[PDB]
Amino acid sequence: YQYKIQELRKLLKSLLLNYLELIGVLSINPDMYERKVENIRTILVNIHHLLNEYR
Amino acid sequence: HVLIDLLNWFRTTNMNVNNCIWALKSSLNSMTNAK
Amino acid sequence: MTDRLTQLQICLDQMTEQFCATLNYIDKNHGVPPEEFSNTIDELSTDIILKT
Amino acid sequence: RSNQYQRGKMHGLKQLRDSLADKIVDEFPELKEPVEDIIKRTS
Repeated sequence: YQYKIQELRKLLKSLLLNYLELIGVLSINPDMYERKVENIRTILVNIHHLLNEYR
Repeated sequence: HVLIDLLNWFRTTNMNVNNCIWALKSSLNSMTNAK
Repeated sequence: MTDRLTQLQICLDQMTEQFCATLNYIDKNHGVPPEEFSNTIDELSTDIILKT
Repeated sequence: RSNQYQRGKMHGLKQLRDSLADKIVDEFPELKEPVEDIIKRTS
């Protein structure tokens, strides 16, 4: 379970980092912003998967 | 055409920005369900 | 008492709502005075860090 | 007016991401290296 805990922590850190990079994309070149948006959602979706085994 | 070209380019930028804003609003409205 | 799993769901929902509100403020405010906008965004980022 | 709005929003977004990068470096030093790369990915 420690492996899942550390996976969740690194996934949260990567989610924050990708949110920062995506908002930077919106800042400079928003025309392709969606190219990252769904990507971030996938990580969020993975988080939901990480909840499923913890149920 | 010089003024016309600048005018059209600035208009294109303007409604491209407006369309980006509307797309952001639509994306949030759609994704609020998944929240 | 409130189960900590329900608290976790409430916290993640509040985090999602906070991100939505922050980006909505950014989208509808970019262009307000720069100083007030920067102060409000600093407050929002402090809120993001605390929620994290 | 549209051009001034564009320039003002560009300046606002630039300060937004500068401050966010600075604070992410501050409270999260371990993620400092990608953040600069993020700037390199954006700028």
